[PDB]
Amino acid sequence: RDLEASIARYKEEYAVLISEAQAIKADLAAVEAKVNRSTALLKSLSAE
Amino acid sequence: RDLEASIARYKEEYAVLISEAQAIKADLAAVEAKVNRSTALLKSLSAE
Amino acid sequence: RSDLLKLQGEFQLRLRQLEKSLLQALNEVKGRILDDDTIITTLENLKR
Amino acid sequence: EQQMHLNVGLRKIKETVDQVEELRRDLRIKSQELEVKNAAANDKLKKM
Amino acid sequence: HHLQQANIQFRTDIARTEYLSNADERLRWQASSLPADDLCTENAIMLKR
Repeated sequence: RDLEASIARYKEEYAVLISEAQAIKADLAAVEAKVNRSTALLKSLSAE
Repeated sequence: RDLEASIARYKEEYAVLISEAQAIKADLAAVEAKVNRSTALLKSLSAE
Repeated sequence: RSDLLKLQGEFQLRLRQLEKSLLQALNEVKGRILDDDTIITTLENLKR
Repeated sequence: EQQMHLNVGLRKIKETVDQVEELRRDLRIKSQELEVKNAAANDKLKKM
Repeated sequence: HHLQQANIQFRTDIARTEYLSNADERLRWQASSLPADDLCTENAIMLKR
């Protein structure tokens, strides 16, 4: 029961964590897409 | 190795899942807060 | 010949508005361009 | 008046080139955060 | 020629019609049945300025 009590809390915490990591993955995806679009905009604005 | 291969994919999938469940929890939190604020607005608009 | 002169007159007219509008977009935006995705979309559409 | 717009238009483009440089740096930083969070979460699932 | 002998700087590339009117105004002038001629364009500038 002491281990089931250790495990319960730790696993809840790690689920909160992997979800936090997944949320950051979406943030990185938004960042990398913004880099490519702005770089293409800069290349498209090179002539101007 | 066949079990480590079964486990790897399944656990990656469950991490994508618990993160999806956590994301929905934020959606439910946004929904329940919107219910309380709109209900308070309706109560505040009862006289009008 | 008559249709082309009308077409070329409109085409040169449109390019002048396009360079004017694109200049206005950079001259009326506050902060940074990347902050507002609307400005980025407008520049791409004007460039396109 | 024309020289005023050109100077503003040029400076917005130059600022934009700077923004993506730090955003790429931010993109690398966010990647490092994912590596740290993912590694920390996996070891926790192992302790589980 | 006189400006050259006086060292007064002026460009010799742009035509007088282009320097005294914009393309937008010339487009409308054509719609008003103004002949597509440089002297006619010069007259239109005079009729405006």
